[PDB]
Amino acid sequence: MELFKDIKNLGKLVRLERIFNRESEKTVIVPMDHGVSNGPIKGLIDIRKTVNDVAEGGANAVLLHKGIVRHGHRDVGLIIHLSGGTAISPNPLKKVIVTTVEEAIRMGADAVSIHVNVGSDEDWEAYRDLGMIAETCEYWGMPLIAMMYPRGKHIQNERDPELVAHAARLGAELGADIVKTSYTGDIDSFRDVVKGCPAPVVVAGGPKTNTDEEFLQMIKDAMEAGAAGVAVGRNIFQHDDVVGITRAVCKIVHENADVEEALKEIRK
Amino acid sequence: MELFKDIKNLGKLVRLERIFNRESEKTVIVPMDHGVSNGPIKGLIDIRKTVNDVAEGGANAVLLHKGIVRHGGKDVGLIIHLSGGTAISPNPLKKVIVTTVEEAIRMGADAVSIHVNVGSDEDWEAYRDLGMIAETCEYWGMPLIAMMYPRGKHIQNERDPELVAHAARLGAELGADIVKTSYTGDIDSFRDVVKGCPAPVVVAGGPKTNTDEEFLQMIKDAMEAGAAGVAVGRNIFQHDDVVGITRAVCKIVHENADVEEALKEIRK
Amino acid sequence: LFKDIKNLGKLVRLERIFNRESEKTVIVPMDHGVSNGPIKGLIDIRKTVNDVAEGGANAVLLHKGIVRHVGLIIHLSGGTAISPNPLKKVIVTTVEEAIRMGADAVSIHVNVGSDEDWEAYRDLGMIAETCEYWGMPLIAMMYPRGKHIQNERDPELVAHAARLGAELGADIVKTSYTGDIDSFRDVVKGCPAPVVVAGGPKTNTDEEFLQMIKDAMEAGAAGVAVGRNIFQHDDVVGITRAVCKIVHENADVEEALKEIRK
Amino acid sequence: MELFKDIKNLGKLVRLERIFNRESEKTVIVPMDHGVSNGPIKGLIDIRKTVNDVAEGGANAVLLHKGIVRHGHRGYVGLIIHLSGGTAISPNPLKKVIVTTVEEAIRMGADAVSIHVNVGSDEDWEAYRDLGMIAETCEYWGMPLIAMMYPRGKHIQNERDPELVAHAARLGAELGADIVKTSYTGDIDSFRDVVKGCPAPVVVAGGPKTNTDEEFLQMIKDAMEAGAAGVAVGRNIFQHDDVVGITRAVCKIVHENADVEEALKEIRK
Amino acid sequence: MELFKDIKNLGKLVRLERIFNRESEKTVIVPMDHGVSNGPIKGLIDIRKTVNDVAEGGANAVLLHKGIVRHGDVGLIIHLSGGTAISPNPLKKVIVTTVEEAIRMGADAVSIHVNVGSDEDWEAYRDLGMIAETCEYWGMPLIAMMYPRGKHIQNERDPELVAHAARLGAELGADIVKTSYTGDIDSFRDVVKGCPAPVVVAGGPKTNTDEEFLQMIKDAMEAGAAGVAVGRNIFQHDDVVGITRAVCKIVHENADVEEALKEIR
Amino acid sequence: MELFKDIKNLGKLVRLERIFNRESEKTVIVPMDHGVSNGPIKGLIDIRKTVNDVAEGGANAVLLHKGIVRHGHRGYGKDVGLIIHLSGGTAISPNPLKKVIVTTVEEAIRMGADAVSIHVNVGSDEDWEAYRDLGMIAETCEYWGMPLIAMMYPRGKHIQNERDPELVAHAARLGAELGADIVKTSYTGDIDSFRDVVKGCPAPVVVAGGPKTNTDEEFLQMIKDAMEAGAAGVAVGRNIFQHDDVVGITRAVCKIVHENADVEEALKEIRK
Amino acid sequence: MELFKDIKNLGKLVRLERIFNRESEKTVIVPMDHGVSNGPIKGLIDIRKTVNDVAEGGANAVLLHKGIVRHKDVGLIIHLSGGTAISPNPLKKVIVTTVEEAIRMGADAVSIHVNVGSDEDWEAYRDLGMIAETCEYWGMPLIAMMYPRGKHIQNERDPELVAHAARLGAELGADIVKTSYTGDIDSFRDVVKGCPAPVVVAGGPKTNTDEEFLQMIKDAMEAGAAGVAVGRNIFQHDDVVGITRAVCKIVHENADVEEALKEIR
Repeated sequence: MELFKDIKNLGKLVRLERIFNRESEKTVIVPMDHGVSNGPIKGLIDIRKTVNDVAEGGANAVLLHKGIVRHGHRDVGLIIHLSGGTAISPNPLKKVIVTTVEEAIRMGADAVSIHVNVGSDEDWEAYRDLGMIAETCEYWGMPLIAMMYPRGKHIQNERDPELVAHAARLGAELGADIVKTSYTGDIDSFRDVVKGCPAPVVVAGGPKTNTDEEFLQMIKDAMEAGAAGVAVGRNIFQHDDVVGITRAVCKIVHENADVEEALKEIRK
Repeated sequence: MELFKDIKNLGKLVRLERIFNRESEKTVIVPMDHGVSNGPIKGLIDIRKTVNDVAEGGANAVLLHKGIVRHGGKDVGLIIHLSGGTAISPNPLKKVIVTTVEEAIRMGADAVSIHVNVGSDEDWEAYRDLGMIAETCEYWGMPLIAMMYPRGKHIQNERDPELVAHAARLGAELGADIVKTSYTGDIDSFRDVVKGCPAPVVVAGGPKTNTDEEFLQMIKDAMEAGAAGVAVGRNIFQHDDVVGITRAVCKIVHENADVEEALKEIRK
Repeated sequence: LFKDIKNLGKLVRLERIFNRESEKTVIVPMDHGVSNGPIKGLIDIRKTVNDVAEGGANAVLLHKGIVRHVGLIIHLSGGTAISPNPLKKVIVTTVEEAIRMGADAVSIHVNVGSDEDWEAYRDLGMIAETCEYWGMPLIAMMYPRGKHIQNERDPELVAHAARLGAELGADIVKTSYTGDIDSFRDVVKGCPAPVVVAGGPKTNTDEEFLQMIKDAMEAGAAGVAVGRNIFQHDDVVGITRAVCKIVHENADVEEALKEIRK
Repeated sequence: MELFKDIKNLGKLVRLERIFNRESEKTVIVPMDHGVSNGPIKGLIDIRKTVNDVAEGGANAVLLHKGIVRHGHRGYVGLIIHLSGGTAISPNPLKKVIVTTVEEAIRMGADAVSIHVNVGSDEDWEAYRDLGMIAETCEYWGMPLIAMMYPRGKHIQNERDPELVAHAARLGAELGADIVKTSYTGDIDSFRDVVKGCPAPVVVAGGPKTNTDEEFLQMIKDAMEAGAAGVAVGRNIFQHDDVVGITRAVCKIVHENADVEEALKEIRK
Repeated sequence: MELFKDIKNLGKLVRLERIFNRESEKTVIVPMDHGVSNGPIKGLIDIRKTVNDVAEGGANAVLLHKGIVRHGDVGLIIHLSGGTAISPNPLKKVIVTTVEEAIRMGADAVSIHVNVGSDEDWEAYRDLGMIAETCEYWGMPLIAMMYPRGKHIQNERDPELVAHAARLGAELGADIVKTSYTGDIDSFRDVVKGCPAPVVVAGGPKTNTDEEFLQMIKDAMEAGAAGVAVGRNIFQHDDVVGITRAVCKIVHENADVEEALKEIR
Repeated sequence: MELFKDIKNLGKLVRLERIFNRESEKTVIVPMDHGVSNGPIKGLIDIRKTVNDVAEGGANAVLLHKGIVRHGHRGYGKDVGLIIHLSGGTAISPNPLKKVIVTTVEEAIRMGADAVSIHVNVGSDEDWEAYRDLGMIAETCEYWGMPLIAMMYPRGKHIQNERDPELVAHAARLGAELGADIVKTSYTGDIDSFRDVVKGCPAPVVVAGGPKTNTDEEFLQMIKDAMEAGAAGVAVGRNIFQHDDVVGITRAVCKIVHENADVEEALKEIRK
Repeated sequence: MELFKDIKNLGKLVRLERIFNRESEKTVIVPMDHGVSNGPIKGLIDIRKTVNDVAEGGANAVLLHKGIVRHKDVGLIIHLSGGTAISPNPLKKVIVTTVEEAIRMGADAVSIHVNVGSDEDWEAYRDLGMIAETCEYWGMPLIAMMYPRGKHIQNERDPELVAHAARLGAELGADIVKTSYTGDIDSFRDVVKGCPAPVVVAGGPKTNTDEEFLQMIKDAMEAGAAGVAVGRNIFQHDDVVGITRAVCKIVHENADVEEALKEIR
């Protein structure tokens, strides 16, 4: 598997092959950690069902907080989130480490993820968390997915091409094996994010779009820009046909299908 | 016991059984930690007596700070509180960890509890405490009860359906085995709190009500909304008939009795 | 008195600072040096400790540095009047250090209501656990002091402070007398741990001071922990004997005032 | 419980109440750790059932190795986890090594732990140290410690010999065991010496399956008379044709001071 | 997974799902740790190839020492025990690899070898007990290979000693138990029934005919075995991949020796 | 090795030889950690190539963050020493001058690095926290025999001229007092003032390159002068990896640093 | 470097690059740890000089005990094992230096000595396995010197025994194995093929003629050796620089014994 030809860590390779597709060397991750920051939103109320439908649709892995896993009436990959913060907090952009890598390992997870809002108050504390966690991940052979987003007092456009690219880069620099970040709006600027970041980049889905057209076109665009896959939550689990929209996404990501052939998977 | 047929932790499994009624699979917990935050209030002055009356009334467990345990029917389950903060502090909503899980274990406790005011200043620090403590509890097989409340400079209705459901979800997401929280005011909204939280939810009693009618009706409804039990303090230990009011509560919680019958247990 | 205490080491050590047939204690705190500098009576500490011991005090309370030069209680808290935040207290000595010095107990100071006082709440709770493990008696000096507390002797704020200390694990609580026997009796009844009263600033007459001790004992105090009123008095030995008369022998003020010579 | 009127350890107190009967202040423990040392013997093949019947009969606690607890939890008695291991097929069958930690027992929700020391066996001093050290970690965690002390080894011809049995019991108390398990010495007087010479409550072992219920129950009755704080019998209970019944018989004698004749009636033969 | 519905441990459950067949709830493990104790024997010289053929044949997992893994889809079990035939005490086993090392390598389980009856075997009793605890903590499945061997044992397949050896392993914390077949369906059924943990049979030395070997597995399965852990009889065969398919037919599909031999190419 | 003749640390000695030229006893280090603080800037997009060209040009060592190393083409090309950076901070942070430790010395060691580096902005907010980091890391470096390069710069709300002689000299001295083996800092603008920085600092001083200069003349002359002031070498990034001819400009730098060549001879190494 | 393509450890890779010739992917190591086991023997009295001559001759690395490092560039390998000829058990080896100590000294690799077949040799098995893990963590290359030596081994050069010992080292985590030449190209080729780790040959006692020694090295390279680790035959020679150059000719340049001989003055 060429993608991580450079990775010199047996452990990481083994677990990585459980979240990435062998043929395409791309990944479809369904993040479902919104519960912590936004409460029980649409699609994440009956988590057991969502995980099932998404798995059924062909997702390679789900990303959850440890508490949801332990209550799990569990065949896909499991990524455990280590960051926490909420929208009701005096500082909604603050993220602290709420779970350890070791805890994720003893639960059988295949990878862990951390969220860093670059530009938020005292964001340097999160820089250190990422750097340290990257080292403990390296030691345990645990793949690390760093969700890097430009966010704070002075950032008007958390999707700005320069900022998003700087943030993804930062993530690769501090040891992240994979980086999650926002699509910048156009194939060219996002291709810069991809080229400026030594680690594979995976795109976030963002808020639920008005039409499947919009959402699927963005995936196709991101893949074209060089994305190693996708990590979308809301646009999948808040969709009326979760299994269908998931298949659509897989068509685009693993089979290079176009939006038209992709839309045929959605139940009308 | 169906309630926890999802727990893959023998230790927590054995301890939860000491604070949950076998046949009803519900619990009546009497929190008596108010001393730390409010001083020696009514009913918590002669703690030894209160614990006795409450045990006599049929409570499944009492919740105390380590200092009160040392000093003072048959037996009742013991839950040791780990959080501390006071009303006289410059920041009365601040909670710090004052007791360790290990201390609670070597004291023979059956569970531990933490208090998190979601929305309070630097509340993210408490997010981390919960997450970490959840892990040490998982390791020791110690049941963890997380008291989640939406309280802060920008929350005017601490009982707001949305905020409570979010607060309760956080608790479950980060590792609590059980969550005690405020009743939202009506059966429908509270049923949303229960359904949005993967962990069993237990309701708080709130300030002493004017009539037994009010109090018992609210416990009855919470049970109807899907609560796994109750964790009331003031409404029980500040009542004229502690043993009696406790029996009333047990009638409603363990026997599904209606307020009518439940009230007969109170001597006037 | 300590019938509920299930710790062999705390019992053995608590017997060195408590009168056996009276079950009360007279502690002479001499840690003022850290917070106020070399004040009257604490300049020749060696002498003060001697006179106080001579007068019958059960124990002296000092910072490790002074000892390193009756029962011994080592203070773990530090803060000064010249600090930008004079009410701030940080842990400056460990329980282990006190143990290897042969101390019989340790003490911590918590200003409930001071800035970031929650940090001290945690210190007390943690130290209580390490004290429990080592069998080291813990005396928690609880005072409601802060930017919004106009009266630090307020009955209910003081009864809250004492209770807080017991809830978090102190074996003995030091605190201010509330001004009258009834309100202080509430502090005593609301606190599961034995309460000991502080002496406060030097009073104008021995009458005032000894009478307050008497009222506190009457309110249910387990003893006294006075510093300035003893080591700043003109007859250290004598005033200490007076205090012991009241605390250990239930003597009255008029019979106690008689111990003060010169 | 005037039995532990001196245990100055809240944790040990709370946990001891889950294995001793409050009314009688005595205990009926059913050890089922024989699997490790003797293999799957009669009565310990379907452990889940045995634990159930014994619980049904009124036993206060079962004693098992960690590996079996991870199965035998019906959820439908106090749990004591054994920390010692050794086997009959080992070159030194009297050797015992620590195979489980106190911490492991705690995170499993156990109410107590037990250690086995063959006083007089080869390198038995190593076990002396294990007991002494484990006693301290038990003291710290508030975990009750049951020490099974038996005089066994090359120079010990009679293992139920009163002077040695009592020396062993004294050994476990001196080093910190909360409770002592040992063999009955054969007569009420000599065993009363074991009890009086040991500061810790003593509980008697059942020994090999007896030929008649008469023999066994009488032995229990005598031991109680000598001052035993209860009983810890395995084979004589789980290898019986009516586990539930024989267990009730034992409880009658231990918790209700019943006599053998009254107790035998409980055996649904 | 009906086989471990009692294992109140998430990590073990997740990792065991990578060693056992969901449909049959049985396992075919190919141990290849012989190198340490016997040197580079037949079939274990070109280990890379053997692992491939065995994987190709349908084996659920391979069992190796850490060094072999690091020098170059099935499950991976890392052996923690070491000892050699050239040692003054060939039955001695010491722990040569840690559970943590196995975890950071991505292994799905670890295994330990205990010769019950060997000199100072009690030291290995302790190793098993301790390692079981560290495995419980990490959610790492533990396979304990229990064999009765030592000075007072000549029949290392006696139904008594084997059943005890297996029981011992389960009592002390292992999640699965590897052991020798006792020679007949009835005695082995006693080993299975006396051991709370799933038992898996060892293959023993290379048999003269495929008939002998495959019949041995068909019997063990009949006795109640949860699967098989055979090395020599598979990697020392002339058709590694075919004999492996034969084994899988018997273990996962309950096929008979007749319809099984038709796999060995 | 004469300049490190006062280092009673075998490991440090062994490791410093893999970053310094035996004969000139000077060093040419190419820092490439800009990615963390400024994002993927010119020349640091295809890092694998840059490391190669710089190695080809004769650089003694490259300085990178742990993440960039792992993603490497660590193959044949011409072995060069590896220095791993331990400090992190970004231009998009509310406090762009803040630096926190993002990598440990132990991690650098198990990666085979020959040295580690830390960045301290003396004068920045809560800079005392970084003082402590330097002091502590110096001790762990001393224990592991890992050479420590401290990049000391005067930057803050009250420093308008970060090349100020008295300030640079203070910052460089600071690094040496707290245990750094080598100190990286800005050139002060003239040979005399910089010679004061060098003389006031017990540790060998290496100069930073600063932003890309308009002409090769400016840059190379600056280096030539710093060497004259007593610098132990150079640690330039942008002026090398952002130059059209990397391999060439690097050779130019080596000519000046290792061979005492003059600016005019040096320029002869830069392609058309 | 082709030799270590399956080695997923950045640190080891880098440190091995310093003890191996990049073009020949072979190594010439000069062990000089004899002092501990045999005292100050010929050639190891003025160690400073020997290290210099050997470095001068082109050796890739020297292997020493920490005490000697303390009191042309060349890689440094620090020995971790100790035992002496005057000890009641001369074959006993205990760990006398830690991997961490070697790292803080700037070493490029560490080595351990295991006499397979010696009394309580299983204790050394464990040392190797444990040290292998700490080496893996620190990115420190580990060279395991595996030799068949005990009261039941008469020919410590026996093909079966040596291949077994070398395979033992690889299995437990050694990166490179040092062992005795078995006497002929075919049997030694079996040692090389049976061991997943690169094998390097020991020089043995000083030979009577340079012919004997150089021919031995030549056959070993032909058998597939990854290099040589000879001490006595180099530092006890009359022309150290010369004999070392001879060895390098054969190992790095595939030169024949006739041509190699030249370098000797």
